[PDB]
Amino acid sequence: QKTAEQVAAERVARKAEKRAAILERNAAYQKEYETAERAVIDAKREAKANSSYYVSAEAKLVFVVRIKGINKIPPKPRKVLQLLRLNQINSGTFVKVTKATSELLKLIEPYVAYGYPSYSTVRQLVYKRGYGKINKQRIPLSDNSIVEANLGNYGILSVDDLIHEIVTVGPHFKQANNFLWPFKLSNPSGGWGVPRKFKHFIQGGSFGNREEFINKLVKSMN
Amino acid sequence: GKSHGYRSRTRYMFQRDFRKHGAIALSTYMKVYKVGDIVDIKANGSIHKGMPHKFYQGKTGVVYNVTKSSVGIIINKMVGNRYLEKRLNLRVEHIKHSKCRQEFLERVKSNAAKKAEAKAQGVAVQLKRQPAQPKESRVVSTEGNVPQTLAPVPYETF
Amino acid sequence: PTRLTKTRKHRGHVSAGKGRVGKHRKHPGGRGMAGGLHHHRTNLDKYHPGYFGKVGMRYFHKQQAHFWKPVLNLDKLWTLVPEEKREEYLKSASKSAAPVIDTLAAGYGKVLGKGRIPDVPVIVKARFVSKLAEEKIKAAGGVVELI
Amino acid sequence: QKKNPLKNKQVLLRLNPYAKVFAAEKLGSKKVDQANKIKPSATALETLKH
Amino acid sequence: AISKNLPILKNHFRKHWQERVKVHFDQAGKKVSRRHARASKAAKIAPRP
Amino acid sequence: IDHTSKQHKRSSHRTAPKSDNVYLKLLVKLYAFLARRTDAPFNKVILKSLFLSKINRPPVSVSRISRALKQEGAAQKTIVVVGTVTDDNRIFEFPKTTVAALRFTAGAKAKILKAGGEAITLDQLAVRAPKGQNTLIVRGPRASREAARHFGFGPHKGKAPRIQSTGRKFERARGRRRSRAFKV
Amino acid sequence: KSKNHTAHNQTKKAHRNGIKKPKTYKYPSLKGVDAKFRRNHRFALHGTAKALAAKRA
Amino acid sequence: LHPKIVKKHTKKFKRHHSDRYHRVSENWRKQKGIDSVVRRRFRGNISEPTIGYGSNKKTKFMGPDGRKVVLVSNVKGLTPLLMHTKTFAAEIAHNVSSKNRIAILAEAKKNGIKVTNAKARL
RNA sequence: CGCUCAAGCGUGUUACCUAUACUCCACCGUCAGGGUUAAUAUGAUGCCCUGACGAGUAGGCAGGCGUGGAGGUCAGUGAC
RNA sequence: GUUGCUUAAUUGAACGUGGACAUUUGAAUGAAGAGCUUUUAGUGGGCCAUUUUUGGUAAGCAGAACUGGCGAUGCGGGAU
RNA sequence: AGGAUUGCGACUUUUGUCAAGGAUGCUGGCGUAAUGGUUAAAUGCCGCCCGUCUUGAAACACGGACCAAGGAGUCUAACGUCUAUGCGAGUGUUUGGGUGUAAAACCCGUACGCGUAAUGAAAGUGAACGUAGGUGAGGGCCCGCAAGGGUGCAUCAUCG
Repeated sequence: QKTAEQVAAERVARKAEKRAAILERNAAYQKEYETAERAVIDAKREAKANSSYYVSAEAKLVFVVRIKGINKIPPKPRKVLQLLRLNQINSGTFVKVTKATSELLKLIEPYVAYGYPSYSTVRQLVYKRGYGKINKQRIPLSDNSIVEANLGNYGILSVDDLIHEIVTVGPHFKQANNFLWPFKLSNPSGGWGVPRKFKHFIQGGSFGNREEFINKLVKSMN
Repeated sequence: GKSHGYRSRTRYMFQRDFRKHGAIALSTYMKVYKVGDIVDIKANGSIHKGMPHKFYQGKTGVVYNVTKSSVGIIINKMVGNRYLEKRLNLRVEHIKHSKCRQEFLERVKSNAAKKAEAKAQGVAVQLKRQPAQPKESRVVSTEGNVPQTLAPVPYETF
Repeated sequence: PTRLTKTRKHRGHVSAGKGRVGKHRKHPGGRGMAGGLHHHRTNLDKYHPGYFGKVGMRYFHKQQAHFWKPVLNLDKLWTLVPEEKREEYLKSASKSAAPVIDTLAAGYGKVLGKGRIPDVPVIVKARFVSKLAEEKIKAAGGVVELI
Repeated sequence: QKKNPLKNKQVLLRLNPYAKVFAAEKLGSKKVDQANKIKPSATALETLKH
Repeated sequence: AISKNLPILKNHFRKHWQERVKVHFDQAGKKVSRRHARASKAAKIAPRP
Repeated sequence: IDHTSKQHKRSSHRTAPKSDNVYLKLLVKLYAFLARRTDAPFNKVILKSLFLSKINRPPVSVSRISRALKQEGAAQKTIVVVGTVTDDNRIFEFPKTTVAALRFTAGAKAKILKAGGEAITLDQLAVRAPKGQNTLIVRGPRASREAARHFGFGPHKGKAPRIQSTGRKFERARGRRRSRAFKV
Repeated sequence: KSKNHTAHNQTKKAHRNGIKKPKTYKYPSLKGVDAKFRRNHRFALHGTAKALAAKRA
Repeated sequence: LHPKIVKKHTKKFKRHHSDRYHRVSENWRKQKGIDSVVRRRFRGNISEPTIGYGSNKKTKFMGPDGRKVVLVSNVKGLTPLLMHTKTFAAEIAHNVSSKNRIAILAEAKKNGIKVTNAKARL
């Protein structure tokens, strides 16, 4: 009633402090990605001069997409799709790559297409089709006040800070990835680049591992 | 008529071994069993008393009772759509110790040492088991290790 | 109420809650306990036991009169005395003035031990008595008269 | 009505305050780089060409 | 014929029971006949109980 | 769509009372207001118990109330029953106490108020204690009912068979003893 | 003329309702255990009740 | 600014074989068949009534006027609709006599309440 | 139907057509999770907010529409 | 500590009294709430497909094994 | 779509302004059969005859020429689980008596049924060592700023 009018001036001043903290952190994460790309490119040139071959580090993060629809799916691969949250046709997640998680993908390889994303495709998915799980309830990520309220205990005080954990694969990937609701994608705008969809990427079809070409397929669906 | 005896379809299971017939070594009898130990079951063709039914070959269970020549072992089995508790009474000749629990006790002592040691020095332990991670980047030297150019061979008749 | 039943709700559907295959015929099993030893053994082995056979010996011209004797626990005992005469009696009876409790007039045969009565002399009258029932009364102070 | 950060721009600037500094300095371009050495090889072109 | 987990009943209705049914509708009317009979007897006898 | 769980599932709990009583639903409205507002665990428990059926609300004997007072450090707590409070004639020294319940019997009214107690109803309790401070909830015995003994009958459960009457010549001989075939 | 036996839609029925574990409890059921052991075990628990009663004083 | 009404499905749900056989009336009745195609939904057949065809909650029980109709049999029955002219319209019953319609129509036009019928025989 | 450097057979590379499937918005119903008479007119069974889901014979439960009589109530309608 | 068990025994075995060690609740992933009780319907003629497979020359023949369908199911394609 | 305001922001030297928690502004024609509604025919594409037993029906499987009215899980004696109501160690007026504005409504109480004790074939006997016993779990309340401790109904397991 009274003094709550004066709080309108006060409460705005504390959010001006938080925006400065977001700006400096976003500048720091920009400096991490630019140095990461330049260090790998120059390291190849270092090795090539000394009659040696630089082998790149294996992918720490992989993105999966449900290709096959429902019904006529055996029980063992149907159970694994249920664990990876690909219940509907055209669904995303992100998977932290380990030896254990790789064996799950072997079981369900006919029904999914997957590959290694980059800091570009991940940025578009979290903005355009990003949704958070907040006491059940598929709630959108419109403002960054929502992300701080739930995931304030593990750092992650912004939308880009959540993106940082997914790309770099930090210590709180398990909490941050489970917070996100699976990405309900549309069908691709151009197409699949094939006559038939169920034959494996290397023979002709769509499913299985495609490494670098998953980035092209998702941006059309995004 | 159909045959459903006690030792039905037990031609190879209770068959003894190749060059291990006759008497049993004395270490089988010397082993101790307290109420709590986990044990795997193996039937022995020579010893006919206190012999297990074919279903329990390769099963594992906890000991609940001990007596003169035998040990009581409870085994859970599947039937219909519901697990049931069952009580067996097998002699010492069939039973041996399980090595599954063995590795767990090694992990308990090592974690206690790492927590006690590192807290007065390191201030960082990392005691949860890590799954097999992917590779890190490296450089391979080609000095005295030049790549050998291969090619697919043509077809021949042996 | 005829409107609330489910036969009103079934108007429209063909079978009326009885299936198309089973048909609802007259008497498919039998007529009351039929084939107890043959094809309703699985029902009677479960749920009932002891059904067939005959234990014990016969009693010709039995009367529910010889076998009477309604019991009375020591928990109840004081309920036979009136409500007005209770707060008076519980506080100081102290012999030569104990409240007489005739159990047979109320309608009880055997005075019987269960509860733990307070330390007051009682003087009870009854037909039959238990061995434990007498020990509890003598511990308080009173006695048991037979009739 | 959920807007979209990629379009609209005021919703973009509601998130990522760095969007001013990114767009002003042109980091989706950044000149960038460098002589000193166009810095060569040794015996890689023999195995590669063959 | 039998079978759930119900108590075994004993219903003795295998004879022509419907032919030999009685319903006491007369209870109320028959009471007034007795009160009338007790009153009219006292009028005849007069001074005696 | 791969439905993991069942769709359009019900809550599997009594939301409101099945009874159409006017005075009971007034009592529900008071505690339903408090449970949302107060944030005191006491109020959410009493809200549940008002919705329960006659079987789920058994009678609490006055001797059962006297036992809870002998607890070490619980002499002056307001004992809140949610049901009926019956009189018991297996006890004498009933202490000076305060009780809260839906109903009290004619006998139990005299036994409490003779000692100098306070037979209170749940609305009068709510005036004194909104949050429920220095209280002690008591619940009567569920599984001592005549229907409870017959549930889950079979070999070799140790339960009572459903029968009318009574002793011998009635479910004794074959299948209940070794002399006549077997003992179940 | 009639079909004899099959196991079709049998495991599929079982996984609808459950396929459950047998619960487990602390203090398991002491049945089918040596009688000589149990008699001495009763006297041990009777004697130790006297010990703890005397301590609380 | 009052929400514009959209009726979804204006065509009447007729019963199957209503036109074919005379005894089957046009009142709707669900097919309980096993060979039936109306139950199973085949391409190029009649539609069935379903909850998806239901009208909007903002504009339910409203005519072209945007008013919920109330049945009136006398002058005393007009007293609920005095301060509710825009929301509630009236309609006079069939069983009312000719002279009593003039009594209701007179006092109805005073307060500015719109009657659907009347008109009024003439 | 007609087709012959095909409108045939094997292989490659692009565009284009299109399902009640996928993405987005409107409305209906069902289920769940909340917020509220703190005098504050009209249904606390109220008045709002947020999220998900929708095929179905045998079968089960829920909420409604109509017919013939009985108790109450609109001092209901009617030879105009 | 406990005893009528067991020991050549002041041993052992069961069930304990008090004590030390919670970031690092000591693999991964998911969790749609978890566990439990009563009561009663319909059903108890099945059939087809991809692999495994017995009888038979073989069958749109007979008979089993593991998942998925039809029966209970429309919609786009295989002319039907 | 929504229908006072509240939020996040941006551009501002400042006031304020704005594409920022869902369309406002300006203009013309007609004001009625013109827009819509039902109804009949024509044109494009699609559509086998219902009910029934069956693994399977448009079927060369059965019933159906057509219309009107009638036409099929009812009532009772013993009962089981669940639910509402009244009283609660008790409960049940109504066989019967008293009254009456007369098959109603109202009032009365000896008995008697079930419950409060079981187990045995029967003769019969007949439920507190201890705070009505310990151990593990337990909602809620109590002490405390918290960490944690105390007290622990229902119920489940377990040994006496």
